[PDB]
Amino acid sequence: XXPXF
Amino acid sequence: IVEGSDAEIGMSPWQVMLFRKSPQELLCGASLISDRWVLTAAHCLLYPPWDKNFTENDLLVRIGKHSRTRYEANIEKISMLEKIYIHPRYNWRENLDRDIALMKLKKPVAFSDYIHPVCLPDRETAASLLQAGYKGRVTGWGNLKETWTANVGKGQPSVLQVVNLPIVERPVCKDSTRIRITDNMFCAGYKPDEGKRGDACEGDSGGPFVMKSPFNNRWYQMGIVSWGEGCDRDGKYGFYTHVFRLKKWIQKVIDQFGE
Amino acid sequence: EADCGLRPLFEKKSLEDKTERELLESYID
Ligand code: NA
Repeated sequence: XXPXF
Repeated sequence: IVEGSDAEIGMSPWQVMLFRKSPQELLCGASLISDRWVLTAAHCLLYPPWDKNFTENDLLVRIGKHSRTRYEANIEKISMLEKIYIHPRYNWRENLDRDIALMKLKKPVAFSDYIHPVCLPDRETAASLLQAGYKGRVTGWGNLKETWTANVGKGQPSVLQVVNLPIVERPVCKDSTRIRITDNMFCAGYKPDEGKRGDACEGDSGGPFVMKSPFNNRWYQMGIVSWGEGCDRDGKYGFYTHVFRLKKWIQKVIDQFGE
Repeated sequence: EADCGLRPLFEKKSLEDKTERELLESYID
């Protein structure tokens, strides 16, 4: 999903 | 989409691409549920930590596309959005509960062999298909891999990607992450050593998770690509907005605002 | 429900896509 969640 | 394959032509005619107008940029996936309504994830429109915060004037959608990088003359359609609607109880400041949004097109889009709406589940469909082990299908133009190396980037496919994944038992979904999971979400993906792999990834957010009803042969949109921790990691799963559980709100919007 | 979920190039033509059978089979496994 969103980068580094 | 990680470990997926190219979509066949007209395989997912409800597929919609959500773009920011200027600077022009592909933001998320979405789906067509009628000639004037598009379904997507709330975090695609409102989510500061991911540079997301847009109203209808900041966006547009492209419908009927197969290839990201080629203009498909006489097939693809483009449309402005009259208005956007986010679930009133959408929770971004924690786990993205009720991660759903609707977008009304400024004009109805014409259906064709490549543009056609997906069905929304009713209680019977939800009760009979949302079972652990049953497979759904996720589609999008998101990244091909979570990571990059000096020579291979995360990868952006030109052709729409598709992967089939099994719904996972809720306790397994819960134990796989420290993030809290609500009844407004479900998870899917293969367990380690089931062998197969596959997952949605960065850029697939907002796209559909569909299931083909063996009862009436229609495709139903059971979920929306919502969140994950990285992509396709062993022991991790993709999370999806539980569409049927938010059906009351969806109906309200369509009934209260048109088309 | 109108004509939702029936694809013009597949269901409407009695054609199956390459992987839907895997979905159908999973309602047994
Ligand atoms: Na996984």
